Formats: sequence, C-alpha cells, structure tokens
Amino acid sequence: KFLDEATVIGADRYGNAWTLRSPPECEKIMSNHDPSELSNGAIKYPLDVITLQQKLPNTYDCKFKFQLLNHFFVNDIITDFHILDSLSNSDRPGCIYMGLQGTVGCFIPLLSKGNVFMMGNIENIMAEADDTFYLDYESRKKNN
Amino acid sequence: AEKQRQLKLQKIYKQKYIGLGDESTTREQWQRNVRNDTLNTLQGHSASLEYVSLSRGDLSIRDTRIHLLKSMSPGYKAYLREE
Amino acid sequence: KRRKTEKPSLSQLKSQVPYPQIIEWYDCDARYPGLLASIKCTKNVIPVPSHWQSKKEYLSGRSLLGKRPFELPDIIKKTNIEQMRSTLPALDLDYKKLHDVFFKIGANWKPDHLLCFGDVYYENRNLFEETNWKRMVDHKRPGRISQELRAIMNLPEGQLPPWCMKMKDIGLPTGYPDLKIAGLNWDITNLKGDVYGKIIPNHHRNYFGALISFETPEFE
Amino acid sequence: SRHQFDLIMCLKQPGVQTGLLCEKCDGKCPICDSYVRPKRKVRVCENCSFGKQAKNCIICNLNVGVNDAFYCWECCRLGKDKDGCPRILNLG
Amino acid sequence: AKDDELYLYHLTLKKQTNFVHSCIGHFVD
Amino acid sequence: NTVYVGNIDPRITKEQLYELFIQINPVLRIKYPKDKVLQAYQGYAFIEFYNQGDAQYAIKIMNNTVRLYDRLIKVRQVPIAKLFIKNLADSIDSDQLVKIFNKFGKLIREPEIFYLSKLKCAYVYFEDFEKADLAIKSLNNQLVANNRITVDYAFKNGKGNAKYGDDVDRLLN
RNA sequence: UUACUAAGUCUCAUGUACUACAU
RNA sequence: GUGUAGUAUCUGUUCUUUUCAGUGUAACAACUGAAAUGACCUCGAGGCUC
Repeated sequence: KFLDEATVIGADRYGNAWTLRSPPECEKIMSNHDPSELSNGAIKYPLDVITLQQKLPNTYDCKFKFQLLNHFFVNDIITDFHILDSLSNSDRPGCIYMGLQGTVGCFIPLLSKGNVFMMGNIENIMAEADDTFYLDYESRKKNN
Repeated sequence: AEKQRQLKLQKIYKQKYIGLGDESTTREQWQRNVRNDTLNTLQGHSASLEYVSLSRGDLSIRDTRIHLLKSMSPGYKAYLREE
Repeated sequence: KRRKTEKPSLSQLKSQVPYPQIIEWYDCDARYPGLLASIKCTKNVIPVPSHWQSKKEYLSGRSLLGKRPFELPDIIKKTNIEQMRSTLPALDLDYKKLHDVFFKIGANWKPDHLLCFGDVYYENRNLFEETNWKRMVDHKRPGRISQELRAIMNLPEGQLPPWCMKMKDIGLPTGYPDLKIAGLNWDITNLKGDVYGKIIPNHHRNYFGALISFETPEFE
Repeated sequence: SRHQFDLIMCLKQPGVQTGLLCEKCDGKCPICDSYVRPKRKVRVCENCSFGKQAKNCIICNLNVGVNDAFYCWECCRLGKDKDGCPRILNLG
Repeated sequence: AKDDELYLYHLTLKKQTNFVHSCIGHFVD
Repeated sequence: NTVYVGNIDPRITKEQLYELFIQINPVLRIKYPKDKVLQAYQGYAFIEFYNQGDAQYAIKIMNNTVRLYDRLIKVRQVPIAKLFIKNLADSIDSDQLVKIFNKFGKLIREPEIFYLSKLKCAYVYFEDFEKADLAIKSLNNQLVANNRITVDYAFKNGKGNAKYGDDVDRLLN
C-alpha cells in the first residue's frame, strides 16, 4: 500500500512488515521535473548515480534505491493493509493490517519525540527485564 | 595452529548445522541445502505452512507439510512421476 | 586437463545473462559458470571488490601517503577542545555544553558523505574530493561566479561574462532553458555582485511521519 | 579461546549443570573473555562434569572454581551462548 | 532539518487465532 | 559528450573549472590531471557533459572566450586494403602509381615507396577488398615501364584472410 | 593535446627498525 | 656507550636451459621431466620445407 507519495507499506510471505521511502535526492528530481524527461530527454543526475549505473548496472538499473525506513517482524503473514486517516476520530492516522493466520494490528506514527523516547525507554526496560530479575536474583544468592 | 583449529571447528559446525560450504562445494550439494532450508522454513512456520496450504489448494494442510518433508529428498520428483 | 579445456566461451556465457556486461573473462574458469553468471548478475547482488587478483595486499596506495590524518566533525569542533588540547606537533569544559553538542545540537546531525547500497571502497579512491564535489554541485549554480574565479577571469563588477555576447548570437544554453541573464532575458538592473543571472523555474506533505515537535533528552 | 588459539572447546549439547570458574578467572565470558554485562550462566554437557573434573575452571581447566560462568550480552546475541558446551580440554 | 524517520507503534489488537498446539493437563485450581 | 580543454594555468583548480563550465552547461564529470612528476597540474583538462549537444554548444560558445590568468582557454572536441608490390621501375612516380591504381579502385591514402634488399617496392591502400582483388588480378606479374612488377597483399601474416573479407566488407558497409 | 598507472623475482651492498638472550 | 643468537623492512642490482609435455595457477607465476643435427630462401620474424 501507500502511506504517502514517497513511502510504501509492504509485507512479506515470511512475515516481515516493512515501510520504505524514496530518497530526498529522488524526491527533489521528481518534484522539480516532469516524468516525460525521465525515459528520454535531459535529466541531470549527480555524478555518483551514473557511476553507480556503469559500476553496478544490475542493482542501480532503476537509478535510485529505497533507504529502509521502518522494518518489523510479525510472525503472521499480512493479508490486508489499510491506511485510515483516523481511527475512531483519533488524530494520528494509523495503518491496520489483517494477517492470514488471522490477526489485526496497527502501526501508529508517533508525533513529537519524547513520545518515542519514553516508549523506547519502556521497551528497553521490558526487553532485558528477565535478565534484570536474574541479576538481582544472582546478587541475593551472592549475599546468601 | 589457528587455521588448523578452524578446520576442526569446520568439521564440528558442519556436523551440527549440516551444510556449510567450506571451500569447494558442488552446486548439487549446496543447492540441496538451499532447497532443504527453504522447505524447512515453509513447513516450519505454521504461518507460511497455512499460506502454502491455501495457495496450493490441498484438501488438508498436513498434506502440504508432509509434502514439503517428502520434497526435501531428491527422489520425490520421480516418486510423483510414478504416481 | 579435459575439464580445464571443456570450458565454454565467455561470449557463449553472455547469452545466458540478462545483464551481460558484468561477466568477465575470468568467469570462463568458474567451476559452475552458468550458475555464477546468474548469481553475479542477479538484481541486488554487489560484485566482489576487485582488489583481488592483485598481490599488493589491497593497500600499497601512493594516495595513502597523502591522506589527511583526521578532521573533527564541525559540530564536535564547536566544543573548542581543539584549542584546549593541541594534537598537532586542563581546558575545563561544561557537561551541559558537551551533552548538548551531541544531543541538543547534534541530534539531527549526520555525516555528509556516508555511502550507498553498492558503494565499495577501492584502494585508489578518496571520498573527501567527492564530498567537496557533492557539496559543490549544491552550492554552485549557473549565473553566479565567485569573486576568486571572477578576479582570475579579470571580469570587473557590473560587466557581463564574455560568453553572454556569444550567447546572444548562439542562444541560451541548451542544458539550461530556464536560465536568465542580465541584459538579455533578465533585468539588467537586478544585476548584483557575483550573480549575473538566475534560473527561473517554470514548474510553479508531512509524509505521514511528521513529528511536529522535536524534544531531545535533557542531561539535568 | 578468543585469545589463545590452541585451546580446544567441547561444543556438545549443554546439560542442566552449570560450569564453574575460579576466582582467578572470575568475570570472563568463557568465549570472548569479556568482563561486561554478563547474562546467562554457562551450561556444560554431563560428559564434562562427572567427578573431580567438574570442579575445574571451565576457562583455565586447572584451578577449582567456586563461581559460575556467565555469557556476556554480546555473545548471547551472537548466539555463541547456545553454540554448545564451552570447556578447554587441552591446557594450551 | 526535520528528520523524517517514521516512528511506528505496533499493536496486536486481535491475537493469532490458528491454534497449532494443545495439552490436556490440569494446571490451576 | 567529452570536451578537451587546453592552455590552462596550473593555478586553475578543479572547483574553478567546475564553477566556470556550469555557467555554460551542466557538467557530468571533470578529469583534470595531476602530475606525479611536478605534483601540480599539467595545464589541460577534460570535461564530460551530459550529451554531445551541450558538449558541442560549449565548444561553440566557450572556444576563445574566457581569459584565465591572462592566458586564453582552448576547447577542442575529442582497417583498409594494403597491397605490397615488388620490383617497381625507377621511373615510376608515386603519382603514376596513383593513376595506375585509380582505375581499379579508390585509394584511401597515397602509396608508400620504399627500397628493400635496391628493390623498389610500394604499399597501395585500397578502400575495397574486391577492387584490390581487381588490381591484383590484372596487375599481378605484369610489365610496366619495361619492368615486371608483382602485386599481392602486404603483411600484417599477409592480408586477405577469410575473416579479412568479412570484416573489410563491413568496414565498407 | 600526454586522455591519467607503475614496482615485482634473483644477486650482492647500503638505509632503518625490531625480537629473545648476557653483563 | 656493550655482546650473543635471531627477525622484519627499504633501496640498489639483475635476469636465470632457446623449446616441448605434465603438475600447478583465475591466468600467470612456480615446480616436474627430455632435448637436434644438418641444409636452403626473403625482410630477430616467417617454412602444408627436406
């Protein structure tokens, strides 16, 4: 699916849920140029792109590359993505997916930063939390 | 000494993890490892197993699983041919 | 012997290949050439760096002699420790200053060059010149001439370049149809300083991820 | 080991038992010999325990260890934690 | 410059329904 | 595409060339050599544009235009039949050779007169392998200026192979 | 207007660092 | 400010049996084996040469 003009949602046969984005070097070119000049006609590409065309024609044949933007693994196989401008009137537009083995889940873009800073810190806590319990339980065994 | 240890660890890792290309490995030997691991994961995840079951359209899902298991051995092609 | 002489010609191998120009003469002795051509010519694979088959241990480079020792990232150079400690042939610093340099000042900061998906560094390569190159394709644009190259050109202020007259007879640059230059397609009274012309574009978001706020972690 | 090359490992399926290391070797991740943020206690196969040899330091193979060896968080992510039974069979 | 860097928050609203394993024991009283 | 530039002051640098020619057209690449015997610049560069249209444009507008360090900047844009003939007469002029071989075929260049052993011989360049076959067929072992001349292919071993007819046919095409 | 690549092996000397080992 | 053993690295120097076949090599390199002697022609090259 598309979230936007420049970004794409995709799933995998193997369960990866990813989102890609066209590079700003490409967005400037397509924003500043007409598509008719891409196939034939004059479009001025920076020196590196062409050197990647003669150097690596197989990968860079399409002359740009998606920088990985979001990547995730949901063990299911995602059947349907849908981008909803609002979920029950909520401001942040979400994208909800139904998996094949069955599931429905969402990816909510986080506004600001300290949202994802606090969330990131909480996830970091719960990540090794089992190890923290094990090290405390270890120290108390050193004292006992 | 060091490389000589890497030979022994080559024997051990090859024993545990089966196919590991050492230096010279025939395309028949290595591609077999490819097929075996791909089928291994297709049947290994209940997810992808459920997926291949429907896309293939088999009557039951375990038919697809044991199909992949059978498909791991080379002679299974001729086996299907003899049905 | 027989297997060494059994090899198909590289041009016989080209036909099997969708991107035949990657295959090279040494692929003839590939033990599985039909396969190696498919892998090497597969879409996203990145060919082996070519410094193999050279015995120079990958760096003999004459260019290695002339490489700069190091340069601080300008954001870190702001921290002034450059003056506090002389690395070239004590400096009390503030925790808030250093912490803010990495976080407050330098959160959005990223190295300017980096590299791309298939970029591989060959011995003779030096990234720095390509960094000034990419930055220069950015700053410098037609219609503008720096005062240094202007002085070397011996062009006084207020006077058009010598190719404006031949550009009057020949016409505007085929590469720059939207280019404007004083005296011809563009107002001479707008001639100022180093800019004798500018391209006038004839063309005239949030990307679902717009954060709308930026807040870095505070040290205190 | 990571540093001394001739040291040979075990690499069998680890059992329930926990390997011991001496106070002299205390703090080393038996693979990388790192002192930082240990995670999971080492487990050795029964073939490396049995009698007196069980008391030996799984690292230096000589001294009798009191302490348990833990893998670091870098080896636990590299998976070398689960590779097999770490032990040093030859003294080196 | 604003960093794009889309930050996604994953939630499982409804949890995987294809039941691959079972056991007959008596666990809690 | 690529243009040669010359009469350049070694003090002219790469950024200065780039900033110079971007004023004319977009510049794809610049190869501006740096001497490993003088550790500087040898005073001529190569500017590869995005096409021969902008290349030729820059050749027309740029040539004899910009003055850098008082020195003017210059811009410049960047397989046939051969018959050995032996025992020629001393009275045979190169122009006479031209007249003799014109009737058989058009000459891409002028004959080359040289002396072996005393022995006057010449190389004659034909644009066509078949016309060369004509001058061979008629002029081989013939008496001109009361002297017997031999006409065959010159060595490269000698011209006139099977692949030679094939590729020379194409170069004619 | 010059469209960008050279040392290798051997021999017998010079240049410079270094490693165990002893007063 | 010394001696014993030993190492590495420059630089200088120089091109080892003309060939064949095998190993070897990505191809080289390198290694392993043998050996033509005589005559002639044109400009070190060349020979359906004997």
